[PDB]
Amino acid sequence: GVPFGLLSGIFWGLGLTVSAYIFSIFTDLSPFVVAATHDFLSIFILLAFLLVKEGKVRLSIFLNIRNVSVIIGALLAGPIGMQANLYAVKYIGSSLASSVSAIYPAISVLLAFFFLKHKISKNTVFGIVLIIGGIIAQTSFYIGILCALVCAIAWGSESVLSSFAMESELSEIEALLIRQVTSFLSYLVIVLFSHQSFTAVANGQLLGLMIVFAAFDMISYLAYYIAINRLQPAKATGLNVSYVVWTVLFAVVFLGAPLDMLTIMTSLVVIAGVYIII
Amino acid sequence: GVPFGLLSGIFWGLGLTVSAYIFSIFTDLSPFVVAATHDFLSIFILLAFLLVKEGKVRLSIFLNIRNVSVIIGALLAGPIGMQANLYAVKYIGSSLASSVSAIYPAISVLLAFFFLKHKISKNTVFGIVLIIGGIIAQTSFYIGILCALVCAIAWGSESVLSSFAMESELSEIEALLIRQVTSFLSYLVIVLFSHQSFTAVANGQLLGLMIVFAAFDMISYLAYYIAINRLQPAKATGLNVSYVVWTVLFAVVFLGAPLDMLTIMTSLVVIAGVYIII
Amino acid sequence: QVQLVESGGGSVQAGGSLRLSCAASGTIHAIGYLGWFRREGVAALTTYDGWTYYADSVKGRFTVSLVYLQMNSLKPEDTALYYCAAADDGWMFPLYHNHYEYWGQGTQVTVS
Amino acid sequence: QVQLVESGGGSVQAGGSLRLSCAASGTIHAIGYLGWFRREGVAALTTYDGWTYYADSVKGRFTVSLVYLQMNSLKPEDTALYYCAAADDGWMFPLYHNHYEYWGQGTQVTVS
Repeated sequence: GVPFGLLSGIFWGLGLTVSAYIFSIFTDLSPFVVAATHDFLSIFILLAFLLVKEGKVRLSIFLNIRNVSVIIGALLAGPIGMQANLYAVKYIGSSLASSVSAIYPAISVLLAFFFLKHKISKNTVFGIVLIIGGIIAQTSFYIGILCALVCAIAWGSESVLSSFAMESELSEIEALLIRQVTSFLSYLVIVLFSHQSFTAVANGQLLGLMIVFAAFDMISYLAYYIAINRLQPAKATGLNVSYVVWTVLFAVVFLGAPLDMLTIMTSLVVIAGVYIII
Repeated sequence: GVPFGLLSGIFWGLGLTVSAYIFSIFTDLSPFVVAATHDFLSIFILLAFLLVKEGKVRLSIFLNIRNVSVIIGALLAGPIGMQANLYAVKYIGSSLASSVSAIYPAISVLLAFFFLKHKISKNTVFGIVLIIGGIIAQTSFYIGILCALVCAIAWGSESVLSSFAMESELSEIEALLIRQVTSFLSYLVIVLFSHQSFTAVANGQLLGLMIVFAAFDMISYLAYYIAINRLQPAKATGLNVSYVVWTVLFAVVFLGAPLDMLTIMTSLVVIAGVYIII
Repeated sequence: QVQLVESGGGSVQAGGSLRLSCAASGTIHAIGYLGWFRREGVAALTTYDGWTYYADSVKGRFTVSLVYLQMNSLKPEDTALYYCAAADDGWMFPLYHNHYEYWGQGTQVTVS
Repeated sequence: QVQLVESGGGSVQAGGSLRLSCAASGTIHAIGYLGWFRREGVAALTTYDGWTYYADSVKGRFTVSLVYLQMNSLKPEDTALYYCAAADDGWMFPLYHNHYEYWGQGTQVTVS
């Protein structure tokens, strides 16, 4: 399933350029309310997917022993991932944190080899190194890069974790259902202690934007996990890295983001890498 | 390949709600220039797809005898399809022509059975009849419905034709490459006789909108033909009919289209049909 | 999904009659059309409604029952291996050896 | 993609030495790592560079050549079926019977 990687890429790019539009049209909005309402809205979409695909529910497959990996990956990538990424936005810029979140596959390509004993010794390493070189050639820095690598480690380790559970008796739709359930619980716990207001979600326009963003993001995650299931973690993240090309394209087309010559070179480098991987 | 149908649906929905945005932001623009520049831009995307997927070019597979079906379907759906659809827009409204273009699978479900000798006698007929009933329950009329059925016959017969060529030795990417080549030639011939101006295409914003629209439309057509290849013409169009749900959702979310209670009922009917088909 | 076994084949003198039997085993609940070929369409019955479609060459000479094929007025042109068949879903398109997915082995019938 | 054949197996008295041979046939141009197992990793050579990784239990007693496995100082624990293996792509992870996709039948070696 090679096209599922690029499909996850394009759908996460659409989700991200919808999130940018949301956060641009609304000022008072905060990422903790947005992530919480996104997850609460997407849990319904996941229930729909599960009910349509196969039987109503299978909760005997949600064993406590094995799926600790997925819950730890969800609470390690969702809550603290977004928290530290917003910290990086406030620290060193709004677009460098996303660039590091795109250079994330380094930690994944290391872990999948060392921890999961996967065999990617020389095929994918070159494409991923070339993508990494392009992202670093695109660009207090010692702490900004520290927080950025803290985000990247988590977002690259959720993949290695999610390919650990799905090895035996956990389909793509359930291993993601528990992920979203646990991320929603975590964001709920975080909001309750801070008493973050929920008045902004009642807006109809914001609800429409959130449901289209949740649909995009959830199709992205589903295609990405179907890839990981049958394409492993080593390349299934590298193929998905293509979402930066999309994100930049949709930002310079729809949102009216200014175009510079260096971003064209970085996009050419990363598309060259993505083409090299196949 | 059941998800490819729904992916073709969502991507054509994105393409259509981008086309609506284009034609709304620009007044002087005409559908003949838009279709021509779309096809000319998408021919490059198709060459890229073909060069990346397999060897450089295979022109010995473009035999003259068999692929008459694809060229006749392209010139029967592309040029005159869009011409008669714009005629219907000017005649009986901007949104009824699209509703008939969505009720199109009737002629396809008839032809695939009668002409191609396909076996869909009772399984799919009910879902497609329910979708048809929903679209007619959504809604000089004798000539408007005549032109609308003239559009629907063509757009439903391109599918039966495109499943005739791909039976033996014509992959998804080439059977569509010739389609776009011939539609571009036809629109070129049409524009040249009318001397339609090309000054509007030089705009950078319009070029960006056209390249994203062409990318969306082309991923849609590619997934749709991958479906048809391995899911036939009888259901591969019914599954794609879901694009009306999307189109309405993205119109009421992004473009700010007013929401009425009857459209919710029609969307519920058609999503019920699409769920019944699987 | 369904195993088909045929019985009754053999040699018959022209001008007589013969009966051929087909037994189906397995998931036999959702099979709409039953058939009888020799791969030309010679007979096809609908289970629920109870109609039987035939070939114009033998329409009125062969008969179907629920599967039993009773062939009358035999001719030397009828020497063939007869096959059974079933259809997962069917309304009005019988007699085609591409609709029917479940196929048997067939038994030989020779008219002298 | 590649057919592997082994030769040289048999019975050997402990304290001697033995040589085992592996011949590969087919698309042998893009195979990076060659191997020798008994499914534990006992030997793995790299084609281009020419390095050989061994098992710590036998490191210094067995040797590889380009495939020939020369085993010295035999012990009764070495009675096993030895298998050949190849790897489509490899840099630094030998000796694992999940990396190597091309597998042979193996020959028996019994130390007495």
